[PDB]
Amino acid sequence: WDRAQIVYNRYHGAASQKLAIFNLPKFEDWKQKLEEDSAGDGKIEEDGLLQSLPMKTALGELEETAVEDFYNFHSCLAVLNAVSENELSEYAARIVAVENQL
Amino acid sequence: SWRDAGISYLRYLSIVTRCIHEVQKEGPLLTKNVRFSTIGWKSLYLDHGATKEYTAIPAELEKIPE
Amino acid sequence: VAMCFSSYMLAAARQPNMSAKLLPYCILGFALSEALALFTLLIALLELFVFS
Amino acid sequence: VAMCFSSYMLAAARQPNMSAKLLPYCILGFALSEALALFTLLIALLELFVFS
Amino acid sequence: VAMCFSSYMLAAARQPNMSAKLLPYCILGFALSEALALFTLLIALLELFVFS
Amino acid sequence: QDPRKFFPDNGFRFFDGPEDSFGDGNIPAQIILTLTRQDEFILKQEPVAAITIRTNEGEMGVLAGHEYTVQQLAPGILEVEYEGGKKDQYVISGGFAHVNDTGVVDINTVEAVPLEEIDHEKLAKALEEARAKSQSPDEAVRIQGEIALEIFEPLEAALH
Repeated sequence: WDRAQIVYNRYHGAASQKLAIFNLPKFEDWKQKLEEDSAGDGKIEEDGLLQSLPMKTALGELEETAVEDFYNFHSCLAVLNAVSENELSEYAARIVAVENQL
Repeated sequence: SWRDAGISYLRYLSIVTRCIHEVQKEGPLLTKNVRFSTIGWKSLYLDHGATKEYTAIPAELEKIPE
Repeated sequence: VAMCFSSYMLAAARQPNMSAKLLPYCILGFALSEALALFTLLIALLELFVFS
Repeated sequence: VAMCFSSYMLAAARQPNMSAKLLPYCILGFALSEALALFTLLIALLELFVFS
Repeated sequence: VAMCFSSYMLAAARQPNMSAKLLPYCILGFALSEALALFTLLIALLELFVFS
Repeated sequence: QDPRKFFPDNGFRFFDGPEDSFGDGNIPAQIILTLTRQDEFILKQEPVAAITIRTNEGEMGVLAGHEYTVQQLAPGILEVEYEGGKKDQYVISGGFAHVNDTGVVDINTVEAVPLEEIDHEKLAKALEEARAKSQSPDEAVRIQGEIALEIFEPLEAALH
């Protein structure tokens, strides 16, 4: 796959469980984006986004197998946060969709 | 080593985590952490009408996906 | 001399797309490091075919 | 001499945005590393065309 | 000589903010290395224009 | 047909990560350390004087304004020293440690438990189990012995 859009429910509060997504690039695409952005000057291309030029240099210092593990690890944490948010949203929306049944 | 054996770095971390959860003392913390290592999940795919276990990637960590 | 190209190799292997902007600072160290050799080589050749 | 440009390559790969700030401290280290060779070369060229 | 600047580059890459505070140390090391070179050169010039 | 009733938020946005500045000023006196296990944190941006980590390359030390660097954590223990001279030690299972030039250390791990919650008694039995697995010639069991030994040996040496 080239882009993995994880979809889940975000527990904003007990009365609001909206959607939320993680747009994960591919590793072979992400490494190339890493080098491309690490070369040029670091200008944020979208409001509310954090600058990351020093990171994409330092990761370039890191070895190959370790960067493979970097991507797999951070993506695993993304997945896990999605599952956790949906568990809390499951148990928060059930009480609402059950008290209305009552 | 375990690298070229075929297992992932993430299965490796989970093996380490299982061991840590073993040796630690009995208490509320262990009550929390045995949950974060126990395997109870599964996988399924839908046949023409029936359910079937997608056993190409096992949950247990000693095995290797193929 | 080989130190300069070794630097270019490990620099490009550190940053591939930078490989274009590093080569200008690679030839400059190549010639002027070679240039000293020329002068060092010049004397020995200038030492013989003109001096008695 | 080539050590200086070698360092500039590895450093530029480390942080290309810093590449502009570093080359003043490169050329400075370059010429005055080259300069000693001149001071060493000049002798041997000053050694001959004036001395008997 | 370049071994001084070769550090200051990499250091300046690994921490741009400290590039200004490591500058005096770099200048000092360069100057002292160059002073040793200069004394040798002084012997070379002093060896001739006073001695018979 | 309705044109795209839904517009799901980017879940990354809800977080507030650092803004890595190259630095036009001085360094703080104490690193802002944040340490995280699987999903829940144990420490949220707490002031800390220094921290020592274990890696595959070896063991490293981190102070304020440490050079921006990232690398694998090897499965072992961790030492944290707060400004009051005290100390706090945490067993970990791998992870990645990111040190900002501003003095903000973000650590992500799969597990984090203090040394106080482990006993040498229960640790001792698992050692020879791992050794028997390591000596038992089998690719599925040999590695398990090796890995459990990798995490137990720093604990056996640290408690002692």
